[PDB]
Amino acid sequence: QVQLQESGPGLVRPSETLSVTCIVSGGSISNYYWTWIRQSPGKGLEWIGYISDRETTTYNPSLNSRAVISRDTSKNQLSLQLRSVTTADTAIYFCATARRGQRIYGVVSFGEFFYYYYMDVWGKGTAVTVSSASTKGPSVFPLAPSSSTSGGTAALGCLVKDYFPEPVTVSWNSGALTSGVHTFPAVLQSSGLYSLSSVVTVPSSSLTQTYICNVNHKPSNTKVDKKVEP
Amino acid sequence: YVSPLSVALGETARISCGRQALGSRAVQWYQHKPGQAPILLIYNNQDRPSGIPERFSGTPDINFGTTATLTISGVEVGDEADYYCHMWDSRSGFSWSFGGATRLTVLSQPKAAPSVTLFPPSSEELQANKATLVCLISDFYPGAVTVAWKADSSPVKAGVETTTPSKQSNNKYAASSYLSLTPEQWKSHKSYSCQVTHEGSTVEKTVAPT
Amino acid sequence: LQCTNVTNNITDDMRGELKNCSFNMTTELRDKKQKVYSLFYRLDVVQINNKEYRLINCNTSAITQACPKVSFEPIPIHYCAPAGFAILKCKDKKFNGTGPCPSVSTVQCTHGIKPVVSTQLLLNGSLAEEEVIIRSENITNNAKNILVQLNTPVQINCTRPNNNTVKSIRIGPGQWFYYTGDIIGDIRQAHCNVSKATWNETLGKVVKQLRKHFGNNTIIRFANSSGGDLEVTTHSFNCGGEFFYCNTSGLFNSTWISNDSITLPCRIKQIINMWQRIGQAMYAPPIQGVIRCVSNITGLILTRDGTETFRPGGG
Amino acid sequence: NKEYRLINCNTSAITQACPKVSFEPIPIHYCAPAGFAIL
Ligand SMILES: *[C@@H]1O[C@H](CO)[C@@H](O[C@@H]2O[C@H](CO)[C@@H](O[C@@H]3O[C@H](CO[C@H]4O[C@H](CO[C@H]5O[C@H](CO)[C@@H](O)[C@H](O)[C@@H]5O[C@H]5O[C@H](CO)[C@@H](O)[C@H](O)[C@@H]5O)[C@@H](O)[C@H](O[C@H]5O[C@H](CO)[C@@H](O)[C@H](O)[C@@H]5O)[C@@H]4O)[C@@H](O)[C@H](O[C@H]4O[C@H](CO)[C@@H](O)[C@H](O)[C@@H]4O[C@H]4O[C@H](CO)[C@@H](O)[C@H](O)[C@@H]4O[C@H]4O[C@H](CO)[C@@H](O)[C@H](O)[C@@H]4O)[C@@H]3O)[C@H](O)[C@H]2NC(C)=O)[C@H](O)[C@H]1NC(C)=O
Ligand SMILES: *[C@@H]1O[C@H](CO)[C@@H](O[C@@H]2O[C@H](CO)[C@@H](O[C@@H]3O[C@H](CO)[C@@H](O)[C@H](O)[C@@H]3O)[C@H](O)[C@H]2NC(C)=O)[C@H](O)[C@H]1NC(C)=O
Ligand SMILES: *[C@@H]1O[C@H](CO)[C@@H](O[C@@H]2O[C@H](CO)[C@@H](O)[C@H](O)[C@H]2NC(C)=O)[C@H](O)[C@H]1NC(C)=O
Ligand SMILES: *[C@@H]1O[C@H](CO)[C@@H](O[C@@H]2O[C@H](CO)[C@@H](O)[C@H](O)[C@H]2NC(C)=O)[C@H](O)[C@H]1NC(C)=O
Ligand SMILES: *[C@@H]1O[C@H](CO)[C@@H](O[C@@H]2O[C@H](CO)[C@@H](O)[C@H](O)[C@H]2NC(C)=O)[C@H](O)[C@H]1NC(C)=O
Ligand SMILES: *[C@@H]1O[C@H](CO)[C@@H](O)[C@H](O)[C@H]1NC(C)=O
Ligand SMILES: *[C@@H]1O[C@H](CO)[C@@H](O)[C@H](O)[C@H]1NC(C)=O
Ligand SMILES: *[C@@H]1O[C@H](CO)[C@@H](O)[C@H](O)[C@H]1NC(C)=O
Ligand SMILES: *[C@@H]1O[C@H](CO)[C@@H](O)[C@H](O)[C@H]1NC(C)=O
Ligand SMILES: *[C@@H]1O[C@H](CO)[C@@H](O)[C@H](O)[C@H]1NC(C)=O
Ligand SMILES: *[C@@H]1O[C@H](CO)[C@@H](O)[C@H](O)[C@H]1NC(C)=O
Ligand SMILES: *[C@@H]1O[C@H](CO)[C@@H](O)[C@H](O)[C@H]1NC(C)=O
Ligand SMILES: *[C@@H]1O[C@H](CO)[C@@H](O)[C@H](O)[C@H]1NC(C)=O
Ligand SMILES: *[C@@H]1O[C@H](CO)[C@@H](O)[C@H](O)[C@H]1NC(C)=O
Repeated sequence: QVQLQESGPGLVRPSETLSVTCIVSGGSISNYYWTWIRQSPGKGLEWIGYISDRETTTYNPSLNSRAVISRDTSKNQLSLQLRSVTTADTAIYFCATARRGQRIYGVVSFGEFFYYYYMDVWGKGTAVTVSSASTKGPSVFPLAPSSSTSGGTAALGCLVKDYFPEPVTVSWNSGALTSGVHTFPAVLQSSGLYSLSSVVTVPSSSLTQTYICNVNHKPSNTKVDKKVEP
Repeated sequence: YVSPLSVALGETARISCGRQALGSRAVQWYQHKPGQAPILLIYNNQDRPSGIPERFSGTPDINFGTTATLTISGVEVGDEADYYCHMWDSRSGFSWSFGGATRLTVLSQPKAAPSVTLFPPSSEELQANKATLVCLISDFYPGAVTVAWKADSSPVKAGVETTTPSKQSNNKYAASSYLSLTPEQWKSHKSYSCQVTHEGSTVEKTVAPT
Repeated sequence: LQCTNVTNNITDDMRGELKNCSFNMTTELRDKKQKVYSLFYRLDVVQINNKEYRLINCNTSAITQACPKVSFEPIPIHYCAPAGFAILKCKDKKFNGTGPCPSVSTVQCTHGIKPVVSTQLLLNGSLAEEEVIIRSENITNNAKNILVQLNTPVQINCTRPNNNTVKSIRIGPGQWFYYTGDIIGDIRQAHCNVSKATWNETLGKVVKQLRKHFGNNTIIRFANSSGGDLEVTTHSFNCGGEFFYCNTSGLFNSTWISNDSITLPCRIKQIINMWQRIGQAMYAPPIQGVIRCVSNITGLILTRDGTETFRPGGG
Repeated sequence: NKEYRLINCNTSAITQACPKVSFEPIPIHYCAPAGFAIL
């Protein structure tokens, strides 16, 4: 019944204060626990910290010298700040709601129990990259059909030329066309920039339907609508 | 790091958890797809949240000595993901790091011939004095392919940038290859052929300037 | 000794309660040595000051361990008189302990008597047939301990759940020591239960007879021990082979006016000195497995202070 | 190597006999007290 939505800058300079915000739409933020996890490439995911319903924070000892988590009361959101970030803090950050359970194996009076936490509901996740290179806007070039198979089914697409950084969101007809669409993973050119391509398979009898590809690059604040035609 | 496991399609699997407990435990089993939102399957050894199918189960520690194994009945293609085993016990303190990632693999999937499409450089990109031939491969399995470029008959071997295969929503794989060239070299050679070798099969796509 | 905590990994509370100690020790050959480790309870070692430690008995006494075959469990003893002598048994159920007994019988031997060495609570003793009997030399003297005898025994359940292990190490030619090897499973606290309602009822019937020598209106209360040696201020006894010392503040904590079960935390010793002469110390070899003993508390050793307060003890 | 050790070290403690007592057996006459007899 709870929907989480992460929002972050995507690119931060080294030795700064990374800030991300998790928007919650399900329920109140003062009833369940909340936590932040990060997935770095080439490593297992790391638990970095959590905030309780009574507004008490705990942090992972490896990054406790640099991390802080806050919870907004008026807005159903929870923010995470990280001071003095380096090249190792690049990761996909997920916000998750958490429930506190205590597992007991003996007498209540003696103690002999410990609290265990579990994160049932997660957010979609926001990618955060750390680099000193500046932001670049993507160049969009329409890859026209070859007029490809024997006849009916044919392929067209849009080429997102070198940009920085990931990700690039590609849609078609502002989301009207969904059949046969396929977006491919980007490639890191030797220039240090990512390039991708997104294709659609449509019948040749339909070829004009005025297919417009909409590319959104959030770090560069670029919304480019490009037309394709033979 | 990550440790591999191989299970047949439709058979039951028992995922073993590392760093097993020293006392009473309330383990957690998490399913994480690469880049997506992780979803836990188990929060208390037996308990599962509403919506999780009955195929996944975890072993309770009814008597001290039992290990935590994630049992999956009727393994399908969608179950292929990383599995983290968060361990909480009495003798140990606050467990920060999650369990070692368990790369589940579902063998005996139906192989797919690669769907290949070759795109020549666009007119607007040629207007910018650059060319990038784009060879896209979709809907193929297994995700192990080799890409070769051919200028007429001689191989190119230069300016090629290829990505490792990555899964798509069809549970098949998708990959792209970019050949960066000057417009003069693009118009020089007659036609350019992208060859994709998948297992023993090979598919060639040729495109030429107009 | 070079000693460390066993890392509870939880809040650093009872880490010293049980401690991992490594040290060098002699072997069967005179010229060689062997470095080994063991587990010592907190009560058997004292610091030096670093993490260095030493046994409690070194500065005060010589130490010898018990042979692991003899059992410390008491068995009935019948004491007898030779020819020309007899034992006079008084069968009066309300015998104050002193004075003339009207119904007397004669025997050659007493009944079966178990030598249970206990403190503040008499364990596995004889039961009064009616009421509860209060005995003392000079009851009006606070310097004379009060012996309370019950008619309804109160059951006590004592346990150490630590699954300990023994490690045989050769000290010398023909000498095998028994150290505490490791703890299998959880590390918990040894403790004793007693049913709360039965204890309340027996305390009530004790105070009703206490009022027979102090007045119906005078208010008396029960508190823990006032101080002294360890063996006096605690419920000290021998369970399963190992020596338990249980804090008794949870028993004598009630004030009685004119007109579920409780648990008591227990610590464990194995270096024990004799209650008569200090200068001889015995090491109790550790007992494997989980220790659990059920006993009958049947008597009390109370001390008056001089309204009135009663504090247990008797060393 | 040529290192050795006594047989009794791993099993028992060892004491030597005093060199004045002789292990040569001498006759023993076993007897019964008053009120008893040997058949
Ligand atoms: C001397 O005096 C002493 C003091 O008087 C006395 O001390 C006593 O010692 C004994 C042992 O030495 C102690 O017994 C222990 O008790 C533990 C606690 O048990 C209680 O709690 C559980 C869990 O409660 C949660 O779940 C239920 C639903 O199941 C909810 O309704 C609860 O509200 C709660 O859930 C919420 O709250 C949690 C906390 O806030 C949250 O975390 C959670 O998310 C929720 O919000 C109850 O299930 C128990 O009920 C059972 O007992 C009642 C009677 O009380 C009966 O009607 C019936 O039998 C119930 O089943 C109880 O209320 C136990 O956990 C512990 O046993 C576990 O540990 C041992 C040792 O490791 C294991 O070997 C054993 O197998 C047990 O593990 C099971 O349980 C855990 C917990 O879930 C599982 O993770 C585990 O996999 C396993 O589950 C299996 O069995 C389950 C059933 O048992 C089954 O449901 C599962 O599906 C699975 O198959 C141990 O028994 C006792 O507490 C001491 N006394 C006191 C007062 O503390 C001593 O005995 C005296 N004598 C001496 C020393 O000689
Ligand atoms: C008061 O008397 C009772 C019995 O009259 C004592 O309880 C006895 O305690 C001993 C030692 O804990 C028990 O011995 C054990 O028996 C089990 C049986 O399975 C055996 O496996 C063990 O190896 C060990 O020998 C004994 O059974 C137990 N008696 C009964 C009837 O349960 C109690 O210890 C006495 N109290 C004091 C303070 O001495
Ligand atoms: C604890 O007290 C009870 C009650 O006095 C004892 O149970 C009695 O034991 C005697 C001797 O074995 C029997 O003749 C009685 O019939 C028993 N009565 C009941 C009600 O059980 C018990 O033996 C005592 N236990 C210890 C260890 O002293
Ligand atoms: C205490 O630990 C010992 C082992 O150190 C346990 O002994 C095992 O008991 C089971 C019972 O079925 C046997 O199958 C094993 O072979 C035993 N192990 C050894 C090494 O002998 C014992 O069960 C433990 N006790 C408790 C109460 O936990
Ligand atoms: C001490 O332990 C004994 C036995 O472990 C307990 O006596 C048992 O009480 C239950 C009541 O539910 C009976 O069903 C059993 O038959 C009893 N056992 C025996 C051997 O008689 C006793 O209650 C415990 N005392 C405390 C204070 O916990
Ligand atoms: C054990 O931990 C306690 C916790 O404060 C500490 O005071 C003590 O010095 C520690 N002892 C050893 C031997 O580490
Ligand atoms: C045993 O003797 C050696 C001598 O080099 C010493 O270094 C070591 O600390 C001793 N053992 C302990 C536990 O102190
Ligand atoms: C031995 O050391 C303990 C440690 O405090 C001390 O209490 C005791 O009085 C000492 N005994 C002697 C004879 O010095
Ligand atoms: C004990 O009772 C007898 C019975 O008369 C009495 O003579 C004696 O004084 C009493 N002693 C104490 C200490 O109560
Ligand atoms: C009992 O003690 C009191 C004072 O403590 C004393 O006056 C009295 O004489 C004592 N009783 C006997 C019989 O000596
Ligand atoms: C105390 O109460 C008893 C009732 O059992 C009564 O016989 C006795 O006379 C009372 N004592 C006094 C001093 O009133
Ligand atoms: C016994 O317990 C009480 C409270 O439960 C505590 O105040 C007291 O200090 C304890 N005694 C000892 C010797 O630990
Ligand atoms: C002792 O009694 C007082 C008064 O009822 C209570 O507050 C306290 O918790 C008790 N302590 C113990 C150890 O029973
Ligand atoms: C001592 O050594 C001898 C040499 O073979 C061996 O037979 C014997 O079993 C050993 N004794 C012990 C107690 O290991």
